[PDB]
Amino acid sequence: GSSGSSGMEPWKQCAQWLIHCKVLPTNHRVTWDSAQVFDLAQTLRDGVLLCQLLNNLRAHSINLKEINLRPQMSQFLCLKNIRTFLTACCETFGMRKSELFEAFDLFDVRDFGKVIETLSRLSRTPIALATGIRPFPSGPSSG
Repeated sequence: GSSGSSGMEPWKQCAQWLIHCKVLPTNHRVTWDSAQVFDLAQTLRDGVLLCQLLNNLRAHSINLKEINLRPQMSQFLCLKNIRTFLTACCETFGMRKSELFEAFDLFDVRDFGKVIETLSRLSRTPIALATGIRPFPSGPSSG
Protein backbone atom coordinates (compact mmCIF):
# COMPACT_ATOMS: atom_id res chain seq x y z
CA GLY A 1 0.00 0.00 0.00
CA SER A 2 2.60 2.54 -1.09
CA SER A 3 0.76 5.82 -0.54
CA GLY A 4 2.16 9.32 -0.97
CA SER A 5 3.61 10.65 2.28
CA SER A 6 4.87 14.03 3.48
CA GLY A 7 7.63 14.61 6.01
CA MET A 8 10.77 12.93 7.33
CA GLU A 9 10.60 9.32 8.50
CA PRO A 10 12.21 8.05 11.73
CA TRP A 11 14.06 5.47 9.64
CA LYS A 12 15.98 8.12 7.70
CA GLN A 13 17.72 9.68 10.70
CA CYS A 14 18.15 6.23 12.24
CA ALA A 15 20.42 5.15 9.39
CA GLN A 16 22.99 7.70 10.54
CA TRP A 17 23.18 6.54 14.16
CA LEU A 18 23.79 3.04 12.82
CA ILE A 19 26.72 4.14 10.66
CA HIS A 20 28.24 6.04 13.59
CA CYS A 21 27.58 3.07 15.86
CA LYS A 22 30.02 1.20 13.63
CA VAL A 23 27.40 -1.12 12.14
CA LEU A 24 26.82 0.29 8.66
CA PRO A 25 29.17 1.78 6.03
CA THR A 26 29.14 5.52 5.34
CA ASN A 27 28.34 4.61 1.74
CA HIS A 28 25.80 1.91 2.61
CA ARG A 29 22.78 1.37 0.37
CA VAL A 30 20.44 2.51 3.15
CA THR A 31 21.93 6.00 2.92
CA TRP A 32 20.56 6.32 -0.62
CA ASP A 33 17.38 8.35 -1.13
CA SER A 34 15.96 5.57 -3.30
CA ALA A 35 16.25 3.39 -0.21
CA GLN A 36 13.32 2.81 2.15
CA VAL A 37 12.44 1.45 5.59
CA PHE A 38 12.46 -1.96 3.89
CA ASP A 39 16.08 -1.80 2.72
CA LEU A 40 17.22 -0.89 6.23
CA ALA A 41 14.74 -3.43 7.59
CA GLN A 42 16.35 -6.13 5.45
CA THR A 43 19.99 -5.74 6.50
CA LEU A 44 18.66 -6.56 9.96
CA ARG A 45 15.87 -8.94 8.95
CA ASP A 46 18.55 -11.62 9.38
CA GLY A 47 19.51 -10.45 12.86
CA VAL A 48 23.24 -10.71 12.21
CA LEU A 49 23.88 -6.97 12.48
CA LEU A 50 21.65 -6.15 15.45
CA CYS A 51 23.86 -8.34 17.65
CA GLN A 52 26.87 -6.38 16.41
CA LEU A 53 25.39 -3.00 17.32
CA LEU A 54 25.34 -3.99 21.00
CA ASN A 55 28.78 -5.56 20.67
CA ASN A 56 29.98 -2.17 19.43
CA LEU A 57 28.60 -0.07 22.28
CA ARG A 58 29.48 -2.51 25.06
CA ALA A 59 32.04 -5.32 25.28
CA HIS A 60 31.05 -8.98 25.57
CA SER A 61 27.45 -8.02 24.78
CA ILE A 62 26.79 -10.83 22.30
CA ASN A 63 28.93 -13.82 21.34
CA LEU A 64 29.28 -13.72 17.55
CA LYS A 65 29.71 -17.49 17.76
CA GLU A 66 26.33 -17.83 19.47
CA ILE A 67 24.77 -16.15 16.43
CA ASN A 68 24.76 -17.59 12.91
CA LEU A 69 26.82 -14.97 11.07
CA ARG A 70 25.93 -16.83 7.88
CA PRO A 71 22.18 -17.59 8.03
CA GLN A 72 22.14 -18.17 4.27
CA MET A 73 18.54 -16.95 4.17
CA SER A 74 17.44 -19.41 6.85
CA GLN A 75 14.13 -18.83 8.64
CA PHE A 76 15.00 -21.03 11.62
CA LEU A 77 18.47 -19.51 11.94
CA CYS A 78 17.28 -15.95 11.34
CA LEU A 79 14.45 -16.01 13.88
CA LYS A 80 16.95 -17.46 16.35
CA ASN A 81 19.51 -14.69 15.79
CA ILE A 82 17.00 -11.87 16.24
CA ARG A 83 15.98 -13.34 19.59
CA THR A 84 19.62 -13.41 20.70
CA PHE A 85 19.74 -9.64 20.26
CA LEU A 86 16.51 -9.13 22.19
CA THR A 87 17.96 -11.15 25.07
CA ALA A 88 21.28 -9.31 25.19
CA CYS A 89 19.22 -6.13 25.45
CA CYS A 90 18.08 -7.28 28.90
CA GLU A 91 21.06 -9.45 29.81
CA THR A 92 23.94 -7.19 28.78
CA PHE A 93 22.17 -3.85 29.19
CA GLY A 94 18.99 -4.63 31.10
CA MET A 95 16.13 -2.81 29.39
CA ARG A 96 12.36 -3.36 29.41
CA LYS A 97 10.92 -6.52 27.84
CA SER A 98 7.72 -4.82 26.67
CA GLU A 99 9.49 -2.12 24.65
CA LEU A 100 11.42 -4.69 22.61
CA PHE A 101 9.99 -5.52 19.19
CA GLU A 102 8.40 -8.78 18.03
CA ALA A 103 10.91 -11.09 16.37
CA PHE A 104 8.31 -11.76 13.68
CA ASP A 105 7.57 -8.09 13.02
CA LEU A 106 11.22 -7.81 12.01
CA PHE A 107 11.53 -11.13 10.16
CA ASP A 108 8.39 -10.69 8.06
CA VAL A 109 9.17 -6.97 8.14
CA ARG A 110 5.58 -6.27 9.19
CA ASP A 111 6.13 -3.35 11.56
CA PHE A 112 9.69 -2.06 11.24
CA GLY A 113 8.85 1.21 12.96
CA LYS A 114 8.57 -0.84 16.14
CA VAL A 115 12.20 -1.93 15.82
CA ILE A 116 13.47 1.61 15.22
CA GLU A 117 11.97 2.77 18.52
CA THR A 118 13.65 -0.09 20.39
CA LEU A 119 16.94 1.62 19.53
CA SER A 120 15.68 5.09 20.42
CA ARG A 121 15.53 3.96 24.05
CA LEU A 122 18.78 1.99 24.13
CA SER A 123 20.65 5.15 23.14
CA ARG A 124 19.68 6.43 26.60
CA THR A 125 21.75 3.69 28.23
CA PRO A 126 25.02 4.94 29.79
CA ILE A 127 26.81 2.77 27.22
CA ALA A 128 25.41 4.36 24.06
CA LEU A 129 25.83 7.96 25.20
CA ALA A 130 29.34 7.32 26.52
CA THR A 131 30.55 6.98 22.93
CA GLY A 132 29.10 10.42 22.26
CA ILE A 133 27.07 9.37 19.23
CA ARG A 134 24.17 11.61 18.22
CA PRO A 135 21.71 10.42 20.90
CA PHE A 136 17.95 10.22 20.38
CA PRO A 137 15.64 13.18 21.14
CA SER A 138 14.70 13.16 24.82
CA GLY A 139 11.19 14.35 25.63
CA PRO A 140 7.49 13.54 25.12
CA SER A 141 7.22 16.11 22.33
CA SER A 142 6.62 14.36 19.01
CA GLY A 143 9.16 15.35 16.37
